[PDB]
Amino acid sequence: HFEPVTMEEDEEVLYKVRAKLFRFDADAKEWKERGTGDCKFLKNKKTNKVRILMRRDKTLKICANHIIAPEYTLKPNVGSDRSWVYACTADIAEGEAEAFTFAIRFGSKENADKFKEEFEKAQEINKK
Amino acid sequence: PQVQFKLVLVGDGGTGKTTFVKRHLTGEFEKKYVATLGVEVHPLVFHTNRGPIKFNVWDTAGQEKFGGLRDGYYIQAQCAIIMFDVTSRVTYKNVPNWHRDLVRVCENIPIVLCGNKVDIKDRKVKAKSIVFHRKKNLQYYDISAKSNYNFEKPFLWLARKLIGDPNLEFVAMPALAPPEVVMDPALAAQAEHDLEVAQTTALPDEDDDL
Amino acid sequence: STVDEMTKKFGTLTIHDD
Amino acid sequence: GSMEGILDFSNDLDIALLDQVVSTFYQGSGVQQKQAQEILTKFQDNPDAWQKADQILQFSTNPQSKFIALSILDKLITRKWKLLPNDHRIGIRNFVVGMIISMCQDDEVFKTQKNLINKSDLTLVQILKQEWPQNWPEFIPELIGSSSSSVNVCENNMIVLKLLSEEVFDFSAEQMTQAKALHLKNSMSKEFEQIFKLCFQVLEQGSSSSLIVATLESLLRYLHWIPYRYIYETNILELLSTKFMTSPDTRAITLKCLTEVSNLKIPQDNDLIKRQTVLFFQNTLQQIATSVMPVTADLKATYANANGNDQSFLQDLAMFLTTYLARNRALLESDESLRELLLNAHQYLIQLSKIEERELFKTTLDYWHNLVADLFYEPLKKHIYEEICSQLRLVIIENMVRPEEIQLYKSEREVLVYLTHLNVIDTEEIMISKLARQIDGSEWSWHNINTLSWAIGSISGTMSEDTEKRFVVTVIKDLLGLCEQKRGKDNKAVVASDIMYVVGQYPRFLKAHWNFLRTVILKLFEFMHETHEGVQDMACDTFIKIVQKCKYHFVIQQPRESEPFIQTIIRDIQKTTADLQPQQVHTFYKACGIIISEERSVAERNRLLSDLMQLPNMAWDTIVEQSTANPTLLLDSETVKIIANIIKTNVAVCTSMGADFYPQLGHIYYNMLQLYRAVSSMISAQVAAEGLIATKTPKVRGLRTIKKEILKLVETYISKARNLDDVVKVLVEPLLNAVLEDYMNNVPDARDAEVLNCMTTVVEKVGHMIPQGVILILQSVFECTLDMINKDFTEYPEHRVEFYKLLKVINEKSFAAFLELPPAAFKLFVDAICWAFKHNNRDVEVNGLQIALDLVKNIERMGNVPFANEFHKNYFFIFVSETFFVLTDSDHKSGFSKQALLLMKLISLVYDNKISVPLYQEAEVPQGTSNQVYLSQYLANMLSNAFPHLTSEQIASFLSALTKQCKDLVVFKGTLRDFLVQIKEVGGDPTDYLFA
Ligand SMILES: Nc1nc2c(ncn2[C@@H]2O[C@H](COP(=O)(O)OP(=O)(O)OP(=O)(O)O)[C@@H](O)[C@H]2O)c(=O)[nH]1
Ligand SMILES: [Cl-]
Ligand SMILES: [Mg+2]
Ligand code: NA
Repeated sequence: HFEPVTMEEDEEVLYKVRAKLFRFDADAKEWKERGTGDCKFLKNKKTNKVRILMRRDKTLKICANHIIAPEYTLKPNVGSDRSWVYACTADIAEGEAEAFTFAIRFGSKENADKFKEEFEKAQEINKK
Repeated sequence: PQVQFKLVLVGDGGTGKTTFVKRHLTGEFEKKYVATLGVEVHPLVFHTNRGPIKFNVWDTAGQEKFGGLRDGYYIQAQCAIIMFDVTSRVTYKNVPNWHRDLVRVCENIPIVLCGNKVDIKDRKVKAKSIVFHRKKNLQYYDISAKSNYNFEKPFLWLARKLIGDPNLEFVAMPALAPPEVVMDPALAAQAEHDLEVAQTTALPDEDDDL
Repeated sequence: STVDEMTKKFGTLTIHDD
Repeated sequence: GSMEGILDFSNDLDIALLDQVVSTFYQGSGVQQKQAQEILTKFQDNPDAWQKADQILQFSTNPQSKFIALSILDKLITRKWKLLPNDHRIGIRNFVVGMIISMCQDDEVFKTQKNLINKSDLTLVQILKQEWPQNWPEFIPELIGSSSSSVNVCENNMIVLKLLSEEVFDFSAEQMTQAKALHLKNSMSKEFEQIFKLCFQVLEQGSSSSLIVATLESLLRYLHWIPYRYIYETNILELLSTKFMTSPDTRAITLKCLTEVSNLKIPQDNDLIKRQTVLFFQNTLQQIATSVMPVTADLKATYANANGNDQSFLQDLAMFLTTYLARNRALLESDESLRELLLNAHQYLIQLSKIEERELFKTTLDYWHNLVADLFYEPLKKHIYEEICSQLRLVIIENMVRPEEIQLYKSEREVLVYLTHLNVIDTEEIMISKLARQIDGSEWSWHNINTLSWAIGSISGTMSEDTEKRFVVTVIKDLLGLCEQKRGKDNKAVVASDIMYVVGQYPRFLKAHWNFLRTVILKLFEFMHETHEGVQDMACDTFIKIVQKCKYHFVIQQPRESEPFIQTIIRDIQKTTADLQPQQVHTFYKACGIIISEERSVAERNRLLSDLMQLPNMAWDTIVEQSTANPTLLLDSETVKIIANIIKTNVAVCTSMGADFYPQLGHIYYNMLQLYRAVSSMISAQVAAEGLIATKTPKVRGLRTIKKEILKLVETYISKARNLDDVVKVLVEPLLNAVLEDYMNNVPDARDAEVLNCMTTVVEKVGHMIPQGVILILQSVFECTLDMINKDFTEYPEHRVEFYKLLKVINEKSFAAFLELPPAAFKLFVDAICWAFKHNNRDVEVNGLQIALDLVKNIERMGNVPFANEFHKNYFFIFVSETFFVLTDSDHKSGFSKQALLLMKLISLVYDNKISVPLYQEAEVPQGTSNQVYLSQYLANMLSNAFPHLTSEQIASFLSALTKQCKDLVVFKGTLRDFLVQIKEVGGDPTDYLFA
């Protein structure tokens, strides 16, 4: 005999799409980028609750972390055929729970429409 | 955290110092040039495999008339970034001057030289012209605060030198499970107001790939 | 013939397994 | 709170209030820190604050508050010093000198407050710049003497001398006048003998390393300017190359001194100096081998471990070796006793070249270029370096970079081409065996196969054709074999791409072997159907790449083929491009356009052109007929996409065919301009109905894309057009009618800047033939665009840039259009040019100044006529003063050269008496007076009001110099730079302007 010398483990990935997220600044009336990276829909294996988790490329810092609530409604944006905008009542990307008016843009209109389908799929799962 | 390092960020006015820092703080891209007056300090945390590392970023003024305390800002700095603009020959010509004033106060610190705005097609300061870093032992990166080309590299390099581990990597910060907040009608009035205004303000840069 | 035999092999280059 | 009390100067300054405000800044945070920041700023920028600095140096215990006090002193010394009474000057000198001596004698303070000592020393050097040696001849003797007493004062005197050398020789060019620089340089030069004795003495006899390091830091700076004799005719080379290379505290700095010694100005015909230059190199390499690491050490591993200052040291070593060897390697190549030294030093560079560090690699790569170039051309030199070059082949190949990193790749290719020529057999062998280690799987990875492919492709055209044939065949066979072996779509895609990459890099081989070329191209067509990421782009990029180089083999009829292969491509074009995205299709069509331009029979080229354009011409015709019968169809976004893509396919083919595109342009031209109008209507309609926000909507952007691609197609054709008569008679009038009025009559946010761009090209190519057309262009875009861009520097950036390009080309090619403007609009033209000067944006600034310069030249060329006389009466002094304003305001430094040239031209016009009328209104000055005399008075008056701190003597001297020197541009520029220094201070010497 010779002797020898992130908090996502519990979740299933339903949808994985590449996107850019914006937050609306009400005060100075304009849109501001919050991050660009993989947007992910994560179903918890314990609670069967689906969330959006989005991380920025390279630094991997969280720019979105909230439940896909059944109350939310994806509305279009006047300047885009590949974006949805919606009110979120509690996001914890920055740490402290806070409300936002988000927008989320994609590579194509087909990606955006698929996102909307998956977003509504996930909403139905969260009704239980 | 309490593992914290002071970083001075210097270079000519309009090179993109403040834009670069804001990108790292909030993720936004500021299109407007609003000149920094003297200095703004911004705490900036990265999550690494050797625990979190905080930079106290002293974003200084590049315009002569808004210089403020000038080299006063460099005292007890433990690292720095010198910034220029590859679309502007004069911002690279002034790099030796920013370095001179920086090292006279900070004799032995890691320093990164950054050529910003490499997204712009008509590049004026060519790659082969950029050699000032060699005899002064500065790390050099082409960067773009707009496209995020190499935007993490200056902070990753300084992190490695300050902690004294060349295998240090940025890693994914812990994603806590988000809350289950029920909305009340007392805050739905302002959410509905903000939402109607948000939909009718066009998102910026719609020709971009994302 | 060496160029011709290479050309023939080139013709059957693919990305698919089966 | 109570922090703002220190802004009250009616009271005595509370030092404890200062130190807490200073502490709140350097150790506090948030709202607290930000508030202290604005108070220290307002305290410092108070012009009285320097008087309260001697107080702080004595009474305060915070080094930061003292630092800030010296910064306030520094500002007074550089800017207001000569305005003080003589006693305040001496008083300040004394308590700066006294503070330095007292800080050096206190060992506690000398160790722990290094920032505050170095700042005091810098503040001393600023006094010397004002006061030495003319009012302080004993500074250098008194400095040398005081260095005997205390070893700490000796060390600090070396820091003072270092900084003095830096300020006089390294940073004086921008910051002081030419005359003051020369005075200070001569002064340092006069007393350097005495400075060098002290320096050499300390290096010989000293044992304190902190003293030795500081002395070597000063030596590094002296080496920039001192004569070579101080290095060669003393013992100092031995000391540097042996004694100081052994100890690690001194090593770092000594190595940098020897790097600069290697660059000293040296006589090249003295044998004793050649031996001394050999010796210090021999000694330096010897210390490295015995005290740091041997030749065999793995420097890649050491550098990556990053212990202490190893990375900086290895950087400095590379800089030393490359610098010395570039200049001196010839000295080591003849003597056989120096052969081991030569190859050892190069073997260290080989090991340094393996370090994973991009910028270091560039530095070593510049040296390898210099060497292998010399081995390619210089006789009997390559045999010496055969073992060095063989190792270098492997280093370059293993670190080869993609063609996308353009500068690095170009440098690597050049070096590798030279090394391939030097020994083709060795290069071939290394590449074949590297390929074998991908096949056996011991070095296999996506990155590793990619890098090898980029290297194998880089040496195309260096081998003989026969050797190349054998080599390519072997590489392709092996790579084809590699693909068959590998399992999975990811792996096979990576190898197929590399196969395709190498093939595209070897066009000579493709040209000689038609059967193979055909098979490759047919394979690329199969790959245009693959959905796997990146494959379709690869296939399209490779296709156009091959075509650019082998086009002639697509256009002729090859033996054993029924027709030229271009015909065969055009037949299956629908089936071939069916699965491509739109811009992939456009590249495909562009590639076909390259081929078709090779056919020199007009009838056949034109036939191929219409055959190629069959699909987009059929889709076009069914949309013209549809959408002209009912404009309703253009709101259908799907129809808008189809139309844009037709125009884009036309742009892409026009881009490769140029003048040959004309017949195809003719098929669509009139209907396309009608479409431009129908689309224009849609856009104005949606803006009225929905608001300015409509310009952001997908439907309006889609329509604007149609307009822009149409403008882009026309610009592209016209830019490359050979038959200008057809351009004028057929294309131009319909274009101006279609676009100009629509531009003028749209709201600002709906005006396409592409209109201006397109017109710039039209005026460039045929402006000389359409004078009434240029007039119509000005009228339609000039005033309405100027008003978009004359409220700030930020808004409408594209329009702003294209606007000044348009005026530039009009001013060159059709200046008569500016003559026909009514005086009110000509005044706006002048306003618009001066407005361009004030931009920071380089594209606008450079054209502003160039237009001004060309306008002045255009008026000179008119001679002695009423328009030239009236232009000078109205606008000469406007141009002189607006040019002066941007020269002197410190926010347009990027435009100095052009400003100086414009200013020189304006001044020269008066000096040569080329302005015939007087520049003054009658009876403002005496009646006989020359423009010369009145130019001097206007300028003297202008500068006295603009810079009231200048004396009349200063202003008059500057102007005599400037006007006398208006023939020699480089001297003129010097005089301007002297003025820019003197306006930053009070009491500048007027004699300074006699320098030249
Ligand atoms: N194209 C491009 N523009 C950039 C980039 N980074 C910054 N900018 C622009 O440059 C301008 C100046 O940016 P700032 O960060 O305000 O300049 P600064 O260096 O802080 O200047 P001072 O505060 O005066 O020293 C802004 O208009 C930015 O939009 C970049 O990476 N690419
Ligand atoms: Cl001494
Ligand atoms: Mg700023
Ligand atoms: Na290549």
